[PDB]
Amino acid sequence: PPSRVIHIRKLPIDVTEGEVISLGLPFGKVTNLLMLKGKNQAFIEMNTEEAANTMVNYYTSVTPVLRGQPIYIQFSNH
Amino acid sequence: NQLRAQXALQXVN
Ligand SMILES: [N]
Repeated sequence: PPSRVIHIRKLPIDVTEGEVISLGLPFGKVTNLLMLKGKNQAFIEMNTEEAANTMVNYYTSVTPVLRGQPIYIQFSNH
Repeated sequence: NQLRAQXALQXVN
């Protein structure tokens, strides 16, 4: 189901907090963030689930890329 | 830490 928080995998090794935040900015306010640099993943929480919808939809047509490397994004169990 | 999240969250917000 669509949820506020979006799980993110295959992130670069030195990926800055800033960069993961700048992923959902085009679609709304980012309210919270947990990075797992140990598994190269992160979580990102948006104000509205509806922003998290426009998120995944867009990044299903446009590759979600952080500095030349693409990443894999998906909804979560929030 | 949760430190660097929040400061960077705040910069934007
Ligand atoms: N902000």
